[PDB]
Amino acid sequence: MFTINAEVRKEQGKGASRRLRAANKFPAIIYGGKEAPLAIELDHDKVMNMQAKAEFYSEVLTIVVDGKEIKVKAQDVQRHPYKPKLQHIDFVRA
Amino acid sequence: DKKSARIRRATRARRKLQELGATRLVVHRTPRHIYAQVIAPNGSEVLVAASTVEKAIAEQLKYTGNKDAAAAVGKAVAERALEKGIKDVSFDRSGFQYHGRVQALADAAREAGLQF
Amino acid sequence: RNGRDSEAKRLGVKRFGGESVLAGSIIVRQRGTKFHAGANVGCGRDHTLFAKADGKVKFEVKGPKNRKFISIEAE
Amino acid sequence: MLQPKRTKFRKMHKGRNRGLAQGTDVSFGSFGLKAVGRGRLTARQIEAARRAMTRAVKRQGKIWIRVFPDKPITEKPLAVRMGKGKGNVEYWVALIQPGKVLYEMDGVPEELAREAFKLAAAKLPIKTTFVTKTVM
Amino acid sequence: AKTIKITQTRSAIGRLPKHKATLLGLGLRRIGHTVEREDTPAIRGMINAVSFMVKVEE
RNA sequence: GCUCAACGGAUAAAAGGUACUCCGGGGAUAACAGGCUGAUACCGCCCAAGAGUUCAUAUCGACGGCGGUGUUUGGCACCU
RNA sequence: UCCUCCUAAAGAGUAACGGAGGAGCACGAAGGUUGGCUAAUCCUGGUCGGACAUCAGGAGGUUAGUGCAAUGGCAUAAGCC
RNA sequence: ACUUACCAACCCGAUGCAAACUGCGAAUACCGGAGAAUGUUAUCACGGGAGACACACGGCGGGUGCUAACGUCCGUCGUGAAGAGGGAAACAACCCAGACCGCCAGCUAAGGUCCCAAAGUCAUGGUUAAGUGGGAAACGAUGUGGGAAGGCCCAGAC
RNA sequence: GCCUGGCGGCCGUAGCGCGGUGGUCCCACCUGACCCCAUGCCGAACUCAGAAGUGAAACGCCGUAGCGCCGAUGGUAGUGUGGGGUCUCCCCAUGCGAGAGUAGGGAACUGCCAGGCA
Repeated sequence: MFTINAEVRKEQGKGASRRLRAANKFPAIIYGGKEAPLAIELDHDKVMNMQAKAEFYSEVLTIVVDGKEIKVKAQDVQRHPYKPKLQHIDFVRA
Repeated sequence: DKKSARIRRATRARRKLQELGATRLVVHRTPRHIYAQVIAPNGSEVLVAASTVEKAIAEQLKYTGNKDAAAAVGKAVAERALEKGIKDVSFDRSGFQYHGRVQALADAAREAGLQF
Repeated sequence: RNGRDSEAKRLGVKRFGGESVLAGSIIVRQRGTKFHAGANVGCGRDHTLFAKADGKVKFEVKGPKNRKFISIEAE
Repeated sequence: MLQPKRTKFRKMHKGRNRGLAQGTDVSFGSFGLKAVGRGRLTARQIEAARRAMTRAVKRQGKIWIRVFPDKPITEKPLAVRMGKGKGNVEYWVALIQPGKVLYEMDGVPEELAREAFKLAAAKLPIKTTFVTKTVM
Repeated sequence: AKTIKITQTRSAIGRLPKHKATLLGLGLRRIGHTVEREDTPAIRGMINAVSFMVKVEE
């Protein structure tokens, strides 16, 4: 039931990702199925308050990117070590 | 395992002959056949092969798999190998004792002109 | 109770890959057979690998144990 | 006090304490006392903090000490010159990086876990925080 | 035949020996020494190596 | 034919005292004092188990933690 | 004085009254070659016989061995006959 | 032979640590080959003359020390030594920069522009009121600016 | 074309485990041993003379992913050069960029020669 608005990452690597997290976002990827993996940038606060729920890790999510909808499921989250924030999320298609 | 024990007996002389780079006459003794084949120094390709499963050899024998059969095979490999310009090989006994019918095969290959 | 060490033996690879050698040249002075002898390479008494023919040094990985051979290409 | 039962060598080099930690999630228990500062922790500080916790949430609950010392720290005596060997093994520390869950606790309410972890984080030299068991 | 123009913009005093060698490879002698070279990836790699102390213009 | 083992081996063959001492040197190198440091020392604070008939914080404060000072014992050997 | 590991910063080398150990030999077979063979440990059964001496079978995989330290090697065995 | 709040091998699942652990493994460095441009042969060999073999600090990787020392011992690079000039008040070694000579000429680097003292008491938008700026921690606190949420609430909440 | 044997390439996407199947030829077990030869005892092994019997074991082939094995994309760690800070540790620009893990792949592929069957 969660709708997560995303964009496509035109840049990647550690420079671009650390630039992207200082701007209060974080990178993510949608892989799985037969399609190519999709690099995605996500707003941070929406996803953090959203993942405070338990249903974020169990229910099918919907990610809106370029006006499409990809029904994914949250595979695996890298968190920051000592701060309450996120580094990255793997989303498997569903 | 008997076959695996034989292969690890073979391995030293095999790798030594691949190291020197000599054309090898590989023998193979089975309880009712003997097999003999001349193999190029790259190890992949054969040149000459005779054995007792060939009816050209087997029809003129009483029993495939004794010393008379093996002498027939050694004579055959020496003849065919001299017909194909091969003169000087190195004998790969292939894990068997050089005693019985591999000795008969190799002696028969030395009588009929093959240089080892 | 301490304070001793031996003199450094200067092991290792003396000629690297693609490096042209003369016959007799030591390629890898080493301690066991960390590197094994391949084509046109001999292994000395202290497992020193030396060029037995002229050519180029060829480091390879062969066989069922993934050993590190050293061949020499004729050149 | 915690100390390895049997080492392999008595004296270790200093070395450095860089980068982030490996034990990061609350694994065994339900609430965790996670490091934020770098530092290092002697066995006396781990014991002091564990007694503060065990007292605080009485003999109910279950507490896991997720760090272990296993690093010997040598000191030279007083009025001894420099040189003449490495010192003597005085205590044992664990090296901590930002992210280590130093302790875990289960079988209490969260408000007692806050209370015991406050009581015991004041016996440690590093800045510390409270974490919960997050699900993936 | 593009002939990029390269200028030295900082001193080469406390520099690594590799960077002084690279500035000698480019042919730069003092600060504000405009020197034109061909635009090949070898020259470009030299400009990349000392990019903190050469202003390039094309 | 050498524990020539002080193992590139001064001789085939060699221990000490000097406050009765002497000469050339050295702040290359110690003792005093300064300097740097602050382990130690002294002073202060944080947590609070407990003692205080009850009551942690009137007064003390275990297990531990963080500083300050340059007052001890030191470390170094920068000045002489 | 000499050997091995670490320090030693993935070529070599690299210091300290830094952390750890060894050598000052042995062997006429323990060397050469040819032919062959494959360990430790545990389980089960079995006279004396026992936690552990021999036998047989199984699991196991070189955790074994290498004349003597440690490191690197070793099954094609460099191990064992 | 019968009971047992005690400990516990091996095996399995999960969690860490290692200079003298490695079924993985960079960047860099090093060795070799080819190619272009640049460099006053910068390279190698041989011969004449040396000096020097007390180094210092600073960055990075380390040992020792207390991750103490303007400490000590290495590796590597820079500077001093043997290098002036400008800056950091003053300050070998830090930042900028390498002085052939002259000039009462211009442009700049680090660093700066209120007065000592050359140059903005410049422009726009915020923040702090502590002279913070212009020493010093654990820890304490309705100081104050910003951000995302949340409980209750004009069936009247604080 | 299918099967089997030999010698190689390759060295776990190739090995393990569980299940099924094969013997006309081939292979294996087998039969016998006074001889060739052999056992620190023993034809168990080695060897020789054979071919009655079985594919039980072995070996091959076909399934099956329980495991081993391979393995992206992304992010993280590290790091060369230049710069910065609150500087026992980190940050910025920039170049390189893992290990582990995830999705997934996966019960090999192939050359020469020889024999049997169609």
